[PDB]
Amino acid sequence: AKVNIKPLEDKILVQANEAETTTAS
Repeated sequence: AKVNIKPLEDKILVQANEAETTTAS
């Protein structure tokens, strides 16, 4: 699931997010 499903993509993204995830949370 999300886990193995882009586990880093959520760790390398959150970065460009600042802590959000994708957009304004």
